[PDB]
Amino acid sequence: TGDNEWHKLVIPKGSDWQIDLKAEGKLIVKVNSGIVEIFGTELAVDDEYTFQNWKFPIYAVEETELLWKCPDLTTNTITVKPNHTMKYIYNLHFMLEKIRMSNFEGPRVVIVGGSQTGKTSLSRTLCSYALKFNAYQPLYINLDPQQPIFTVPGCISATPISDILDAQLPTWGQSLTSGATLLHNKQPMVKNFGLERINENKDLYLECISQLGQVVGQRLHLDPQVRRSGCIVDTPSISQLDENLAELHHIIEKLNVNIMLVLCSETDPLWEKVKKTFGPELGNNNIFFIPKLDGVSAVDDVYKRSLQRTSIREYFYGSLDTALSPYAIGVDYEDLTIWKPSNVFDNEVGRVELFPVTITPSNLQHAIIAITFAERRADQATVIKSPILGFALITEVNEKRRKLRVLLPVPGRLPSKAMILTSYRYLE
Amino acid sequence: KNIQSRNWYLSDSQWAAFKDDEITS
Ligand SMILES: Nc1ncnc2c1ncn2[C@@H]1O[C@H](COP(=O)(O)OP(=O)(O)OP(=O)(O)O)[C@@H](O)[C@H]1O
Ligand SMILES: [Mg+2]
Repeated sequence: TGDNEWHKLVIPKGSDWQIDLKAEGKLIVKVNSGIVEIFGTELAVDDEYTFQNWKFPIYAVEETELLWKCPDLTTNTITVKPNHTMKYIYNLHFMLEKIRMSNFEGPRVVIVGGSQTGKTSLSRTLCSYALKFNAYQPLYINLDPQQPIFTVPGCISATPISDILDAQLPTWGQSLTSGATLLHNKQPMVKNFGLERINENKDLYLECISQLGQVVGQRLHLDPQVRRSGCIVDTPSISQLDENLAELHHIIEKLNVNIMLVLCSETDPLWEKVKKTFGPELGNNNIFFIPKLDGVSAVDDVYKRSLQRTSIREYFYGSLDTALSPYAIGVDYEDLTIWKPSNVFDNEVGRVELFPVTITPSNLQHAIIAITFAERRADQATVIKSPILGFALITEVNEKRRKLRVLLPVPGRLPSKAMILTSYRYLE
Repeated sequence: KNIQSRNWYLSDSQWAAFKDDEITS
């Protein structure tokens, strides 16, 4: 039960085709008629879209006839289901549009909720919808270092959504390249957290948020288009933050948030907790609740690690329809200056500080490293505050010749800059 | 035969002053 031919499918108005591709599953979709969207991004008719290693809905705004090709699906297996909660997304979107249009500046919204309530899907959809009717450029702010969006994992980020997302990509789209592309790409501001979970170093996590908030403010001050559009701030699971929600307080202050969106039932203890804690600061009129979003499903860590791997590959080499050429170089041990953040595992208590790394295969082989703008000779306090230039991958550490093979996204020389060891590993 | 690559990111000061209309126009 496989097959490599095209198959016709009609999706009813208001239904999702729920797709779940696992690993090496490859799906091609071609729309014949109607309107379908992937997290608010409209598929063009007669154009082929290719998907891989992703779990996502294709939503029918109108009754849609399409053609699909995939050896790992059959007509008797595909899942099509009515979605009853889109109206909540529309109501919220058009309220926000009203603020972008009439208020002195655009709304700055934080989205909060439990594990897999649909915070990131809501964010993506609202960003897509913001482009559609009045050509806004909202800032998408990702505060979940486990979700790779426009960059590699381990980062928080701010990115203006200045043109359509790539409906093919779980990563939403890509950052700028040196050549010609089918879609206009994005220009993100990225801060390196570097660790696998925020509880490995809460202090450093909050440090990154403060650094992002400062440069986000500098952008909004200089950019009237983005300022009028506002910000969509996406957070990690609420269960990952502290009991008293003091991390949310910090996010709200550093990013100048004025609207809060909570994903939960009016009877979840979270609802009253949020009103009691943030109501005196934001005003209860500016705290909204969305019930369960339909279709949203739980993900395991196998699935999260799979999106992370794909995002690392994409950073260096591009995607299926955007082939990029990264650059491999050999360097000596003496050519590299590498630091490592404090963490609970290595240092028992995570602080805002870095320690020097001694070059070993066990330490560095297969590691993603952040490249800063700081001199090699820069002190630790300078390196901590230094903006991120990009990322590199150490594919081989030869102990006997005292040399490394390093992969760069940009062809040319190894940057003469201070670098920071990440917890992420990638084998080609 | 022609090739392209990923770009480095912009510094804080260059990103703050950057206009996405440069990308899209
Ligand atoms: N209508 C739908 N049908 C099928 N799958 C969906 C639908 N909406 C969202 N999903 C999928 O459900 C999964 C969980 O959604 P999402 O990642 O947005 O939740 P989240 O609250 O951000 O999760 P986390 O707490 O892990 O950050 C994702 O894989 C997403 O693509
Ligand atoms: Mg999420």
